[PDB]
Amino acid sequence: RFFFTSESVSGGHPDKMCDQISDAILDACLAQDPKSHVACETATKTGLILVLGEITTNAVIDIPKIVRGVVKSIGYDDTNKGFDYQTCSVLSCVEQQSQDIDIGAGDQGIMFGYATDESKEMMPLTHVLSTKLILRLQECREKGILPWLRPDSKSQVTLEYEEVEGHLKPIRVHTIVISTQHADNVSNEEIAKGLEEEVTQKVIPKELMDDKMLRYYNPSGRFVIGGPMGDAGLTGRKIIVDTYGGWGAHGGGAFSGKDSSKVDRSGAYCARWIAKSLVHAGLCHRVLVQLSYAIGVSHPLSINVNTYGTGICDESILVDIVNKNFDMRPGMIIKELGLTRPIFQKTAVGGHFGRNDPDFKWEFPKELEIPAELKPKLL
Amino acid sequence: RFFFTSESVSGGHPDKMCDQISDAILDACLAQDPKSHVACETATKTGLILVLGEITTNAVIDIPKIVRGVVKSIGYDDTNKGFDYQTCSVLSCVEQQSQEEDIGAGDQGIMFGYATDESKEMMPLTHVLSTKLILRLQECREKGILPWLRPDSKSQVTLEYEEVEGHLKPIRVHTIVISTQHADNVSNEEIAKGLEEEVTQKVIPKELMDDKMLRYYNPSGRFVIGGPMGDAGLTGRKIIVDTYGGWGAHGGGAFSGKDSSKVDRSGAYCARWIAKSLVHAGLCHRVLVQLSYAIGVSHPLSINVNTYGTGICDESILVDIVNKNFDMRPGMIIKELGLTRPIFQKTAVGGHFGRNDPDFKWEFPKELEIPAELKPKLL
Amino acid sequence: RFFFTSESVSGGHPDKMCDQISDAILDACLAQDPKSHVACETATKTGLILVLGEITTNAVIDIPKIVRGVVKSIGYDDTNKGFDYQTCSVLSCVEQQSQDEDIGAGDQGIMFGYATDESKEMMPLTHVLSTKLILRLQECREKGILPWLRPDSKSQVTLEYEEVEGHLKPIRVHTIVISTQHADNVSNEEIAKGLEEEVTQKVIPKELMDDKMLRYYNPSGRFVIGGPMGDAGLTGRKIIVDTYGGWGAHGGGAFSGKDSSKVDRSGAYCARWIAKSLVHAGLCHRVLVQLSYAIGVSHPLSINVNTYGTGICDESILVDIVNKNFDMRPGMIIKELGLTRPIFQKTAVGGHFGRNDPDFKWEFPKELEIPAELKPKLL
Amino acid sequence: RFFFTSESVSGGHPDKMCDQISDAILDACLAQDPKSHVACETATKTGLILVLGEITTNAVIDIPKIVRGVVKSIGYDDTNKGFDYQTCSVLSCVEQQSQDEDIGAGDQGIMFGYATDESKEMMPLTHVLSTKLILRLQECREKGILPWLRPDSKSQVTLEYEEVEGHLKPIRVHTIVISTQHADNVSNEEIAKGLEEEVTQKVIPKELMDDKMLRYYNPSGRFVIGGPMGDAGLTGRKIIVDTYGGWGAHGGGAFSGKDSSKVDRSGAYCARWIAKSLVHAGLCHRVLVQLSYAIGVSHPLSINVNTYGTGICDESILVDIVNKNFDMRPGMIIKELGLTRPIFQKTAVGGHFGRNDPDFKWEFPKELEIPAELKPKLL
Repeated sequence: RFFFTSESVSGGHPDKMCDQISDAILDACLAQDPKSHVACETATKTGLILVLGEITTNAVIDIPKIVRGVVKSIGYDDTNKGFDYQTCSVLSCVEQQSQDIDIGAGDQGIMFGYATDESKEMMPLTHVLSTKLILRLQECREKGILPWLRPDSKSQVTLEYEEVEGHLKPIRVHTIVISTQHADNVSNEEIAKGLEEEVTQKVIPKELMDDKMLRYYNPSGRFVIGGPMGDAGLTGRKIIVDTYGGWGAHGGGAFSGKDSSKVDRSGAYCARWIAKSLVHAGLCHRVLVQLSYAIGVSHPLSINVNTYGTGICDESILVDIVNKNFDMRPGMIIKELGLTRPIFQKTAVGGHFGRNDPDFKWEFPKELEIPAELKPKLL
Repeated sequence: RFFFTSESVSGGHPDKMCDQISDAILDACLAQDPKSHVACETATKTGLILVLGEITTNAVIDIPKIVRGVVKSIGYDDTNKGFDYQTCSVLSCVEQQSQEEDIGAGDQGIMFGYATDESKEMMPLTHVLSTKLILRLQECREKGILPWLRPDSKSQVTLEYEEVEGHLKPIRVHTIVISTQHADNVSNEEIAKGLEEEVTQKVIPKELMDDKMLRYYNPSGRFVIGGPMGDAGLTGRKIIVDTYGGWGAHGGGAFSGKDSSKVDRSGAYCARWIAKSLVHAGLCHRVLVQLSYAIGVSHPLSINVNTYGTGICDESILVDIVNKNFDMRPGMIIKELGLTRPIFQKTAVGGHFGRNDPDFKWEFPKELEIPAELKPKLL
Repeated sequence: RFFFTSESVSGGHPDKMCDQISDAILDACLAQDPKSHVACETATKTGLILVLGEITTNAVIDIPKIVRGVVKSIGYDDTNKGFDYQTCSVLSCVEQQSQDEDIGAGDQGIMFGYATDESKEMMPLTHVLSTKLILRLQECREKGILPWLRPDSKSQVTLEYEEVEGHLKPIRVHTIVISTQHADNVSNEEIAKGLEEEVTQKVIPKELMDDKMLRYYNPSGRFVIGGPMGDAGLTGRKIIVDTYGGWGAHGGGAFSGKDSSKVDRSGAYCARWIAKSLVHAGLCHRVLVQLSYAIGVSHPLSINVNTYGTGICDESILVDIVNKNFDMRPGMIIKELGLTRPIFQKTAVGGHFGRNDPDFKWEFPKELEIPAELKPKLL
Repeated sequence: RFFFTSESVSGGHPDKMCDQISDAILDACLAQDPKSHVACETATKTGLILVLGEITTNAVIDIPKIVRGVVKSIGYDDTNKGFDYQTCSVLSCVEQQSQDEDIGAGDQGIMFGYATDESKEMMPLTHVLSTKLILRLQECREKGILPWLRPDSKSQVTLEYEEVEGHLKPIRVHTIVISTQHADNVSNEEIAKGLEEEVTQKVIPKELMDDKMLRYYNPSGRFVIGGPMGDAGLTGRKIIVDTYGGWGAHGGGAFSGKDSSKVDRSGAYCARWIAKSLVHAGLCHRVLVQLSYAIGVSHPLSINVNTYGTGICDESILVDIVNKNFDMRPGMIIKELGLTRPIFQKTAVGGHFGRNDPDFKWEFPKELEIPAELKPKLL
């Protein structure tokens, strides 16, 4: 029995605003040219958005217009809100190419896949809640359920656990944090009310909820003026909220703004896929698959499956099962997971994993050919 | 028995070049004004360095000159090398200002501490080697031991392991990767020779070395023109090479460019400290400590110590020990670890942890009060 | 008898906004270090101000804060107005240094001095009115005499003339133009009313005024959302409104953002001085002096005084008188005209010439030694 | 009898490099879409080019690639030269838009036309030589006639005059200046030798040449490098070299980067046309025509023809003859002068006037319906 903490941030967060914008460009490209190559990043500050990077593509794209559209969508239409899509400046330092006239990996790296049967989404509950908490603030903001709300927001769900010999059963949410931006025309008392009633309660399960849970509502006091004004923001800086909330591991690879040819993304996705499959097939309760690649080398340089002593068969075997049933060549990962599609913008917020959108072909498990010795496997 | 892989990159790597530059500014500030507040980031691309962020300080600083000095130091003096400190452009978008130990943590977040007695440095061997491999390429480049060498370089050490009931004993280096930039006046064959003879051999222990060890020397073929030219680079994008090579966990917090008031750094450091202490004291073989904080709240919001079943004491008994002996208030963490001191530039390369520089006050363990009930623990 | 046209623009005009900002930096520098060297320029667009250039100085300056202060002063405090000093972005790409009489002209060039006794200010009436017209719109805006007014504005005064054997006597204002920005709460009819009554009438002399005089009040229709938003603006792009409204000549030298060591400014100023003196001493009715310099050469490379046949003395004599009484060495020009002073910001709007501010040491004539053969000349 | 000075600069000059780049974009646009609207500017500093402005067009353009191509063409291969087209950074802040005779002038303004029969090109000899001097340095650089030469260069031709009855007859070149950039592998003595032998002598007529003529060859001493590195450069800053070398007048309107719908260009061109015609028809020896426009008003709001007493009738007639034979509506000017064509890049250097390129439809005069009473005029 122990406690754990995870966090998440809203799409109004400058760091995440970048992630979004970057993947907006990518989508824009794949839309016209699926074979596009996009390795681009966004940086934003006081009154500015600077898009910088490289893109090989045939697609005729209007970058500044895409950018602005994303900022608008996020809700930044007023300078008093801290950002204005209509009046802000957009510097493009992207070097575009025409390219006009299987697949060794494009870069070397390390990538991680994680999965836990503690939740339906095969994700750490601690992370799920944290992010759901945030998606709800969006709903509230957009739908008018809480009109005083503003885009730049942040959350944190630390919760209690227990481990039944490797199986994680969560008990209760020990403490809770949420720091949102807001209009000046709202009472501190009025905020707490709305936050508890219309977000916390409506997202946190009653089973885990208590009279006994701690509450931290804008403990920094007030938060009217925010957004990218004052703070600086960059692509791929929220790498952990993008993934597993620090539960598994990370390879260091920022996902957003990178096309699927980048092993950093593909490998990370395929890794999730494997893991999600491995726990589905009842081979284990908890897994952490690690993949690794060499620049210019098509096949994976190394492979590791770390089940937390939970997995019934054993790791020498698992590592094999994976290899037999999965083609981990970047080129094929793209094909199998349909990563040439324009689905990546929506990936940029509320986490890349745990979401069962149809286009997220890595969240639907595979069916794995198993040696007959382990035909008795699990629930 | 199993395999694992970790990676590292050189200070010539654009992503890391930023990390360095950012921390160069920080140092520059703390030099004159220790009470300085710096939340600043760097971005670079083809011919350009863009410094953006915010910093409250009394220090009179020459940012462009600092920047250039860092680029020069790294070795980028020629456009043919891919970057020129003398000729490149420097855009400053930093907003400069003029401007107790119970201070509330100036942000919310999650932070991780890791330690393993598998090595003298209390670090994952896989990571140690990977980074040592890189530091040696520097030595060679700078000292002229391999003059054809160039700054932009990358490494990857995947190695074989065994676990003796929680204790990690490494067996052999299964495979090795190293992709360096170089002058066009080199023979592909000549590179492999020098790489094996003057780096690999002189860093990798003979005990772990063998004839069946795999070697990947610039498998991307050639690599003459590189650096920030072609690639884009940002601060805090190499968060994993900066820490534990994906062995433990991460909170998502980019270290570089942030002053020590930022919990993302302090908490991460203090966490390492705890861990390093916890296995000094023979309480365990392997630990991962997780800290967590709330914005505006001085005390840590939550705490967790995950020893990998290697801990003699049993789990909750020591979460206590930590609390008793450590003051995890950000304000104190600065004082105790002497984080007001301009030591942060050198932190920006070759990893923040595992290095026993005197100024790294978090690498020298603490001495902890222990209930006498625990007289039997570890060597 | 003939007609002529000249124009002017307000300090809200982006092109002029730059000129101002640039000279704001200069002033800021000379304030601390009179021996400062400043060759810097400003560019502005939609949400952005980019300062680029070079400055050798000991002065410790806060450029972004200076910039913002200038924009504020001009009245751009709202995004709806087209610009916001509070929310806009400021990119500094200027390279600052620490500084390590008969002295070399710092650059080669060609410069012009002009003067006409047609007016008290020794300036073309056509230009005087045009600019006065604009200064009045400022007065009205600032003083609240016309609160609906907005900063970005423009004017144009085309005037009828007659020449009495070289002497220009103006007859009447043939046509008039004025295009101002404004709040959207104002009626088209209400604008024309206020413009005629509170500016035109209060600036244009009744002697020159008529019932037949043409009037062009925002003929582009509406003009609510203007400023640097939409329109690109640069330093030294309004070189003619800065000087003589196209009456004399120009050397091409942008004045603003350049310190007084730059012959482009000094020579131009000294030239005005000479001219103003030459017509004061009753040597002529109308003069256009041209100066010319060589890079690294202290003395003027060439000299020319073109009186429009209005000069009693004959030209060969004049250019002598000039030489005898004036020290046209850049080094001296600075000393004599007190150009080490922070007076240059206010020079950046409403024209560099014709204004009898005490600090404008080039508007107060000299007393010249004249051959006794021609004590009979003009009033 | 008197002296006069004019100047010019090479296409390597940063200020002029911008002018070129800007008009390169324009051409690029008109190429696909003649009805394009382009109001864009370039700014350059160290290893950086910033393109900013607005363009309404259907044309699909690759701005960074065009830019780079222009810089290359100009000769900046080596960061060693002060600029490198291959390695420099390109920031695009241009706001691009799809597109939704007798139209109103787009903007208000003042414009000038000048012509002098002192030379074949109907231009001031002082300016012609100055610029020819520079074109020759190009020839030499490009053709290898002087391989040590480098692109950033500057010239200045001050020459002696006489006017006989309003007719300017030039006598001799009093002094000469030329400051060129160069390779470090060449001597100061060797430089002087070349410029005198292979430029000065091969451009300056021997009739105007002599032994007493002054020579200023890199008086700033050395000039190994240069370019945009260490100088700042902007579009439309060399407005005088672009036109008449300060002989006539200027309206303040920067030509380059503006499409022909901009009266600043059209009016200036049409003005030259008129003047060139007026002196061709033997109506006078020397003319300066001034045009003037109102925003949104199609017809010219004012008109003036200043012949320097060198015209053969009153000046009210001339003003008539102009009106009768020319349609000065911006809309028509475009049609008659074929200003929808991509000819504007080459205009950006060596002056907009005096060059008898076929595409320069404003340099070939018109035939004017003059009265029968004035059938006796001029040679």
